[PDB]
Amino acid sequence: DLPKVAENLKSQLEGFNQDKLKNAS
Amino acid sequence: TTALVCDNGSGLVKAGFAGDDAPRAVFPSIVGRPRHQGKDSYVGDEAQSKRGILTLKYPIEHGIITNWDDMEKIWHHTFYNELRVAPEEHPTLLTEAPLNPKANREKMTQIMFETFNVPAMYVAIQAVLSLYASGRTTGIVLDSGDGVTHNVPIYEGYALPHAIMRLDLAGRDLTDYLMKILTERGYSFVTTAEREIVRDIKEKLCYVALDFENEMATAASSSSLEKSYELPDGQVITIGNERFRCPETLFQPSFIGMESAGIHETTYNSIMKCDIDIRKDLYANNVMSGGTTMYPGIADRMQKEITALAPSTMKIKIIAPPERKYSVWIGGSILASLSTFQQMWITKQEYDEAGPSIVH
Ligand SMILES: C/C1=C/C(=O)O[C@@H]2C[C@@H](CC[C@H](C)/C=C\C=C\CC1)O[C@@](O)([C@@H]1CSC(=O)N1)C2
Ligand SMILES: Nc1ncnc2c1ncn2[C@@H]1O[C@H](COP(=O)(O)OP(=O)(O)O)[C@@H](O)[C@H]1O
Ligand SMILES: [Mg+2]
Repeated sequence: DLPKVAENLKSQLEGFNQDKLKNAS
Repeated sequence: TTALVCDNGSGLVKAGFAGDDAPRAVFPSIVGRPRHQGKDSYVGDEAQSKRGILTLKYPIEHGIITNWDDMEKIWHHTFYNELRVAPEEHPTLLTEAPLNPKANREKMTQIMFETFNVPAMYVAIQAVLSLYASGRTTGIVLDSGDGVTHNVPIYEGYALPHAIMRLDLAGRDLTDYLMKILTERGYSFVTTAEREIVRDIKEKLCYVALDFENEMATAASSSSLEKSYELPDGQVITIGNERFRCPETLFQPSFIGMESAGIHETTYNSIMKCDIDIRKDLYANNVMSGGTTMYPGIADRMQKEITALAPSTMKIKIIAPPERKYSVWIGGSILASLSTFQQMWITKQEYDEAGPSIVH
């Protein structure tokens, strides 16, 4: 039931564009 | 609201909010307490400034939290002083060292919920967050920090504990080593205060040699490898082979009197300890992380040592991102910022219902 969550999470990590991340400082 | 991410380093705590490209605060993982007349606590730089009237401690000496009263001080400082927020308002993502005992993970959870009353919380393995930071879920990480260094093979997002390798040798030991040879050459580096001078020398002048022997000979027949550093007392110490001899320890622990395998061997062993059907993936995705992996030439040297150990067919690729010093934190930042991750936050409602073992 929760493997689909993990599964989708793994997808979100592999396609994550590291920018779109607020510039700290 | 926004999630918090706290990388509890053995040497430095990296803290910030999920969604940021870097940790808002990075401070010394130290806690100082009044030494005499038996406030009454100081964390980070402050603890250091006032060392003269405090007794310092290292709650996470080698990556594992060994003192909970002290650790409560770090987290308190992180929250209220560094980040300036009420922990009860933000879910907190905490990182932990590879091979952290269950009881330890449970006490961390107990503290966050009972002591800091956070609404939700999560504990992830540092090495894994680093791999995530590089855009991978499978790979083998080499995390070398201040108090400890680990080899962590990961497949489809899950670390493989049975294949994890640990080396009780990292940046701190590299500094102690350089400090030793320097004191022998006549320059006095003893106090912890003074040690900070050497550490800085380390980070700015040390590098890893592609071939220790070739480099060693060049240093002996030329002066082209010599660099100079001005001490705070005005003296101008210059160094040559100690520039690469210091880091060489990571590949040859015997320089420090340890018979343990070097980092290139521990990486190979960790691979060989894994399912033979995923060794190509590991070999192709050796990601480096940690401040002690910042040495110039360390990637090239690893590529050489590993190709020499692995089979000639095998494709060996070493990944060393520029943000290496903060990969872990950035891993958590990315993770705790995902949408699909929200169903992962162990909540207080869950904790109040099942207990600390809910974390595993
Ligand atoms: C810029 C910086 C980075 C760092 O990595 O700090 C960590 C934390 C530091 C705490 C102890 C000292 C006295 C107090 C304050 C230091 C502040 C900033 C130092 O002890 C290390 O220096 C040790 C000692 S020798 C080494 O290799 N690690 C690593
Ligand atoms: N440019 C650099 N070159 C070599 N070592 C560095 C550099 N920057 C930081 N370090 C070292 O990395 C170590 C701790 O790194 P880190 O991974 O951040 O800590 P944790 O191990 O996470 O506290 C220290 O020993 C520090 O001196
Ligand atoms: Mg670390």
